[PDB]
Formats: sequence, C-alpha cells, structure tokens
Amino acid sequence: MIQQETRLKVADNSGAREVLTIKVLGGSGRKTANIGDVIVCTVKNATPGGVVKKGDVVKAVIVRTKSGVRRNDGSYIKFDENACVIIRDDKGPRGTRIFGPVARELREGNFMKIVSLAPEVL
Amino acid sequence: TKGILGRKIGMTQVFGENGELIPVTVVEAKENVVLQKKTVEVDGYNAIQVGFEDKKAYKKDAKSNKYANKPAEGHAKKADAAPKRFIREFRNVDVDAYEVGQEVSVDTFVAGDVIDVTGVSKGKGFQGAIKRHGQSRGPMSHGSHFHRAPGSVGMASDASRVFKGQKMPGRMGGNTVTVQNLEVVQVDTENKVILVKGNVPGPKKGLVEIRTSIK
Amino acid sequence: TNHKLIEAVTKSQLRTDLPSFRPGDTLRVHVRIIEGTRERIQVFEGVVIKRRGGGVSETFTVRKISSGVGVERTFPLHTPKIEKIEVKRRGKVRRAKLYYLRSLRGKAARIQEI
Amino acid sequence: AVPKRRTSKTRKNKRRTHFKISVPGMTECPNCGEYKLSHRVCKNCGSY
Amino acid sequence: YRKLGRTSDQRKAMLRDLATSLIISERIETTEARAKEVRSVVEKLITLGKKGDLASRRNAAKTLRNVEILNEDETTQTALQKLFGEIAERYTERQGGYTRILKQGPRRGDGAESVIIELV
RNA sequence: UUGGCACCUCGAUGUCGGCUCAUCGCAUCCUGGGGCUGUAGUCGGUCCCAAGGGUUGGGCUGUUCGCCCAUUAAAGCGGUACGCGAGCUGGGUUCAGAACGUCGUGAGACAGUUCGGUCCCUAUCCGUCGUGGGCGUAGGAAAUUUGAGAGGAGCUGUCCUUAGUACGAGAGGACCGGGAUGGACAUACCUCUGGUGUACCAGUUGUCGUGCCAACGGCAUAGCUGGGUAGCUAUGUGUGGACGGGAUAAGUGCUGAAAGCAUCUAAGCAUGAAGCCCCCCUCAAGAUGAGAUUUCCCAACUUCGGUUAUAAGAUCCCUCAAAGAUGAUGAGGUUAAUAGGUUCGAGGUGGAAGCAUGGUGACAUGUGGAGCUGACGAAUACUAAUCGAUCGAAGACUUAAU
Ligand SMILES: [Mg+2]
Ligand SMILES: [Mg+2]
Ligand SMILES: [Mg+2]
Ligand SMILES: [Mg+2]
Ligand SMILES: [Mg+2]
Ligand SMILES: [Mg+2]
Ligand SMILES: [Mg+2]
Ligand SMILES: [Mg+2]
Ligand SMILES: [Mg+2]
Ligand SMILES: [Mg+2]
Ligand SMILES: [Mg+2]
Repeated sequence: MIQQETRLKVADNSGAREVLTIKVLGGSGRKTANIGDVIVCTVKNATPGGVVKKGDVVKAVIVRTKSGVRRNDGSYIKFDENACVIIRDDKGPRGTRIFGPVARELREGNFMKIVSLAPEVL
Repeated sequence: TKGILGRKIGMTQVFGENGELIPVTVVEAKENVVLQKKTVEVDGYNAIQVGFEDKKAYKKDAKSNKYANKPAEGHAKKADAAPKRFIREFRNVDVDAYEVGQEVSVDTFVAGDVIDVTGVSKGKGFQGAIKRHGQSRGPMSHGSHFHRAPGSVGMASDASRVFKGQKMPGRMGGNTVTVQNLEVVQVDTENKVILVKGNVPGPKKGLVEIRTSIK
Repeated sequence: TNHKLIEAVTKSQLRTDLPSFRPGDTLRVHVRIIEGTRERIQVFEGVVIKRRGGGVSETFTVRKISSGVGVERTFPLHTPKIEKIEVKRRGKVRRAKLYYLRSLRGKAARIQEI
Repeated sequence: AVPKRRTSKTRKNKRRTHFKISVPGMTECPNCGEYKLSHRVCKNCGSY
Repeated sequence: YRKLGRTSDQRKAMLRDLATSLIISERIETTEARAKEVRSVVEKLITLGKKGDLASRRNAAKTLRNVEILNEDETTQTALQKLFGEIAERYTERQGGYTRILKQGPRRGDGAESVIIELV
C-alpha cells in the first residue's frame, strides 16, 4: 500500500535519497501501489551531484514495499522499508547501481534492466 | 442440467498444478433424492424437485421440525423415500432424465465444471447506513456532530417527500444471493463432498444450491 | 459426520517429509522457482518468526537480512514448492511469535542455540 | 418535535389495540395447591 | 457468555462471591441469568475438588473468597477446605451435573425471574 | 445571469460556501453508432442519433469562482427554496470588544480592512428504511412453485497478435478481427494475509490482603507489556459487468411508381447503437383477478341457532443460535444430544505448581511441548428442556357439461 504523499527511500544512485509520491499512475481513482507499479514523484532529499536534484518531478517504479505481495502458490514476501528506483520513461532506470533486494514480481513487468543491475532477487 | 443440494461445512485450501494455492469451500452434498417430477402438461413448467437431508419419521407427540408431519410423510412416500428437511426445485435440468426416487449422487459434477451456488446471506441484524450501504461517514473532528448518520434524505420542497430506494438503515439480513462462475475442483465420492473454488454465501451448516452455470 | 470432512478431504495433500521446528530455529528453505526456462531451486536461509494455525493451512515465516534490508518470507507449510527444509540451528526463545526482531537490527537481533 | 395536530379519541384507541397483556402459564400443581406458573417451582400455597 | 449488566471486574467479583455462597449454604436464591452463569463457575470448581491435588488446590483459591463456615460442634473450616472435603466426597462418582436450577415467580420490585440454584 | 415589477410570507419562509446523501434534464465531457471534410494513414474538424453507465487527486483563496501541479477514456453543463443545517460544520457575513486607512467639529460612519466572537428541539401526521399482528383469498392444513409486476445491474483502460500489413515519397501507421490483462465499482466469504478479540496464555511495576516462606488475590485505563481462539472484519480472499436475441434511432439501402425518366417510400423489402425490449440478478398471488402442483385431515349434538369437543395442524411454555431491538426465523423439548456439565480433542500460550539438582546468590536445569485455555469439534443423559394448557375444518348458491 503506497498512496499519495508517502516517503520512499530511493534504491539506486540516480541522485535521490528520498522521494514522495504525487499520483499512482495507472487508472483513474487508483489509490495504492505495490511492487511493479510505476509512480510519479518528487525528490525531497537528493544527493549533491548525480542526475536528479531536489524538486524534480520524476517517474519511478516501486521495489520492495513494507506490505509486500502475495504469490500464486500462496507465498508471501515482506520488507523492512519502502524503496524505489527512478526510471527513464521506457521502463529503464537512471542509475547503474541499484541497491538492496528487489522482489521477483517485476520480472514480468518488463523491468529486466532493473533486475540485472540489482542484488539477489527474492 | 446438473443441480444438487448440500450444506456448507466450512473452508479450506488445496494445492493444484504448479503448486498454486486455491481456496475451497467444502459442501457436503449428501443423500439427495429426486422427489417429484413436474411436467408442463400438469403445471406449466418442467422441473424436478430434490429433497436433501432426511429427517426422522412421523411421531405422534412431535414438538419440533426434525420429526416429519403427515403431509411430508405422504409426499415423500409417493417416491420410495425418507422425509427430507430441505426441498428445492431445479428447472435447468432435463426432465426426461431423473426418475422419481433417484439418489442424485455427488458424481454428477466433474472437476472443472462451472457452476452457480445459491444461498442465503449471513444476516447481521439492524445495521446503519454506513454499514448496510457503503456510505462515507462524516468527519470525526473539526467540530462535527455528523459521523455515522445517513446524510440528507431529499431535496427541499420540490419533492416534498422522500423518494423510495433512499438507502436508510434497517436489517442487513440473510437474503438469497448467487455467486456465479465458480469451479468444481475436487469431488470426493466416498465422503460425498464437493470442493468449490472460493466462498459461497451463508453460515456454516447452511444450505447451498449448486447448479451449472447459465452463462 | 461434520467434523472429519475438513480433515478427511484435505488429508491427501498434507505432507510428511518436513522436519520438526519451532520459532527461534534457523532454517534453510529449499524453495523451487519455475520460470519459462527450467525448475531452478533457490535457498532462503532465515530465522522462524511465526508458526500459526493448523491443518493444511499451517503457515510458517522466516526472516533474512539480504543487503542491509530485512526480508520476511511466508510459506504454506504443506506447499509442493518447498523441496526441502533443513534445520540449520536451533534457538533459545521464550515466545511463540518473535515480532520484536522486526525493530532489532544488527547484533541485538541475536538468538541463541539449543 | 411537537405534534402539529392533536390525536383524536379514535386514532388514540387504534394505536393502543396492541397495548395489551397476556394471560400467564396457569398449570395445576398435581401434588398440592393452586395453579402454578408453568415450568416454575411453587413457593407458597402449593407443593411444587 | 453473559455480561450480567456489569464491568469485566464487577462481573468477576460478583460471580465468585455467588459461587462461594453456594458452597457455604448449598442452595441460594438469585436471579435466572445470574444462576445460568454461576452454574458453569461452581461446576468447574467442584471438578477441581474431585482432583484434590495441591496444584488444583491453588486453582480453586483463584476463585473462592476467604469465607469461614461455622460447622457443627463449633469447628471452623474454610470454604476451600469445605470444597475439597465435603462436596468432593459427595460427587466422586457423578460425571457432571452438580447443580440444578429451579425456576420461581417474578420478584415484587422487578419482573426478575427468581431462581433457586441448588447443589446436586 | 444581472436586472425590472412588488404578487405570497415581517404574531419569522432563518444563514454564503463546504460536508453527507442525492435526484432530474440533454443544449453530450468520455464511451456507442452515423454524414460531410480543404478525411492518405495516424490524428482531427464539423454535424446528426443517443442520458446506458462513467465523469480524479492535490496547491493557493472563507471563497462560489479562478489559477496551478499531477493524472484520466473523460475530468460535461444545468435544474431540484443559487437541492439538502428539526442531516453536520460556521471559514464567509449584520451583533456587542479593539485597531488602521478614510470621512466627520463631534457623537460616529464606511460596506475599506484587521483580531476576537453561544448553531435550540424527547418525531404527532405524511413520506421513507426495516419488521410484526389482524382479516380476506367459499373446507382446513403442510410443502414446493408460476410471475402479473417492481427493483438491481449496465463503466472502461492497457498490452499482444492480425501487421510494420493497408496507407504513405518518406516519416509514420491502420480498420476489421482475435486474444491477454487491469482500473474503478458492486457483491459474497474468513481459507490465506492482517485487524480486533475486557471470562485465553505469559511476563512485569507499585501497594494492600490471604499468619509467614512459597504460591496467589484486590486495585492501579483491561495497571502495563508480549501474544491470541471463536465471532466480526478489509486493506485479505472469491466471483460480477458478459455474451446473445428481437424491435429501432441517426444513417445506409433494394425494388418501385405516382411523374414513361429518375427516385430509400408512397405500396413493399432490408440493414443499422453502450440506447429500447428480453436475455442476467433479486423481490414478488393483499396479482381483492387473492394463481398452480403435491401430500395430509373429514362431527356430532343439533330452533344445527349455536354449543360441546376436536382432526390434520399449530401454539403457549421450556432448552437454544446458523436468527434476532422486540417479536418474528431456525435448531430442540426425554422415543431427547437442545444447552450446560463431564470426557476427549482442535487451536492458543510457551515449559505450570510441587520436587530434585547446580549456583553464595539473583537464578538456571530436570521432572515435562509442561500446565492452562471464553465462544470451536466429538462423545456422554450428569443437570435442565416437567406435568400440562390453548387454538384449529365440517366444505354457500347459481348455471353448464358430466
Ligand atoms: Mg470521507
Ligand atoms: Mg431541511
Ligand atoms: Mg383499546
Ligand atoms: Mg479493574
Ligand atoms: Mg400595486
Ligand atoms: Mg440530443
Ligand atoms: Mg425543515
Ligand atoms: Mg464596535
Ligand atoms: Mg479629523
Ligand atoms: Mg478565542
Ligand atoms: Mg483493597
């Protein structure tokens, strides 16, 4: 469950350290998001340098919610923080050094570049 | 085709192909018999009626429902049968099958049939507008005294009455409702159960009506 | 007979291969992952936080820290996508639900052996 | 809040037609005494 | 279970003082709902008395109030000693029951269904 | 809309916005179908048909409005006392305080600002949302139904194939079809994930008490704290919208005169939409037209006036919950498993007390997945569902076939 005005850690070296969501894109009236959902968001704490800077409005994909996802075999997965990877409007990222574990459930959302730049996917 | 009566035992889960967990409602569709065959030449419509759970015979000083009365003896005697607690008609079936007295067993369905399950709801009692209907409640602070009331009930003096269909409070209620396009996943012939995929209306030990999908 | 039907129908899908564990125990869960290519097996080593209600819906939960980020993972105990469970290390706990480890990081989330 | 009109003597008596009271149990005590209330043990003037 | 029109502690204190006095006098006159609920209390407390070990002596004193019976010949036993000593010897063959509820008429101040609960 | 008029109301028609709940128009915002195009395609433009459904979330402003950030298939316009305060707020403003600007000699004033400033009502009737009783339905009952009718539903994106095909110089890029999935919504349910769970389990502080130790008990929000069954629950699980038929709108025609021709119309004959009627889902014979099927029951006294009893059937009463404000509904009432108790479980808590051992101790370990366990499951008549009482039909005429 990630809605408007949730602070998320940014899980790569795209230039951002914290980001808050404006809208959950998708359909009209869409309230929450989970792993694999793209959100549009403004960075609040930014690294000095990098690419993005404080006050940019970026699109970004959800990796590793704290209220994680359910799988077809009745399995679950949950994480200790909400994280996020800033993408570059072709489902490809801005950085090359994605941090932290990524949920498996975005392999099927054509985020294969985010998977290959990541640590162990679970 | 393919109607049957049962009762809700409860709810479990089953694993399938490639380990997929699927939720499951166990329905004990036991000791159903065909109890009266209805014809258009006598009634105007073709149906059978199935009696579900047999109860004890006629007793003279019977004070409750588990002993049948004399109209229910003679009705379930015109078929060679025991008197049943529940009796329902099924008119989607073919009337040219189902001789009167046939024990319609649990293996009329195969794993993978689409079905409709008819039952009553639970019944919640007298409930208010934001629970009986999905109404937005008022603000809980900022000075307000409107929380769980219904809102306005009309317009001022054009329509000097309240229109019907207003969605006011009252009994949430156990009323009949169908869930459509459920699957049969597993038919245990010896236990006389059906595992239907998902949840069906009603409380436990209720009454269901598993008949095949009209869609 | 009501009471056997929850049991006697779901009985042939419950498992027997699995070892005996409890919360506090370190496990090596050998979950198998099937993509469109093959039937690869990935190991998930963590500490059992929770074991809840019985039947074929027995459900356990292990906890791992992957890249500085703690990861909860929850399995049906009788699912056919766990090829093997090894009990790596026992644990001296005094609860049944170890939810206090979620706020403990580093060496403070340490659980003894036996 | 307030009644706009008075209720008549006719409308008042139509409302309180279900404002009644029922006769009680009234079973005999076969050992000794007068009528006891049904499914109750007697206290005075009876042997239940 | 019934709430009896009281708080979780006002009901608990009422229900173990009503179960103690049904050990002292062995038949008490209460209302009907308060006897439906002390029925399951004192029958679970005679079950502890039929055991008679020390571990359930400690459990019957969870419930019983500290009331002293003046028995015959000026001898005094407590309600804990009278539960494991007299009631426990009466029902050592019976597998349940231990009480009955005899309904009576309404009271005068209320329509409260009076009830004698006895110890059988 | 701004007004005009002064007709209703000054022995009161009480408040601008917002909130909650809507509802209705169509001069249509999206989706449906068409015409024309200065329409290659992709996009458009414009006009016509159409109300079925849908029509976002923030920032600033008391604001209506407006601007703006994001989205979206689209963020329609209006009416309903500028809908709705005996449904809610009271920021806006006509109250008393105070201050500035301005005006006035002044007291004061502005319709200029600024800070502060009490929101009454136990619902009689109508109307609505549920729910009973009475009587009727030409014998009385029990059960299953017909559906005259009424209500609900009705939205839509994205992607993949067709196909880089048609088209196009290129750039670009289709219809038609097929398939996959969503969003929003509506439902049912607690298996999972969770929430709660005040008669469940454990830890622990203070103080008082059970003579003391040890064990407990009271109070301290349930003293706090860690969990947690049943049940209720969503944010959790399931489904749903679909198709498909008729009749049509705009339109498109075929044949065809009147009017030798031509002509979609006059006679004919087609085709044609999220619309209309079904299809789907509920509810429905108080449908006074009171329907139908199956089974059960069958009286005499007797100016048959009525009474006496009763049938089938119920009910009182009593044990209850899958039901419930009440009552109704359902499970039962001894030939009984209805509830409690007991016994055995399930799940929960996490290792009882006592004892032993070790440690100077605080404490550890063993005895021992131990004890305990509210609603869950099974068994068991131990306790209580006692004896009883009340109600309940006798089948009207008329005519027609038989
Ligand atoms: Mg709201
Ligand atoms: Mg009003
Ligand atoms: Mg009267
Ligand atoms: Mg207290
Ligand atoms: Mg004039
Ligand atoms: Mg129009
Ligand atoms: Mg008014
Ligand atoms: Mg002033
Ligand atoms: Mg001056
Ligand atoms: Mg103030
Ligand atoms: Mg005290």
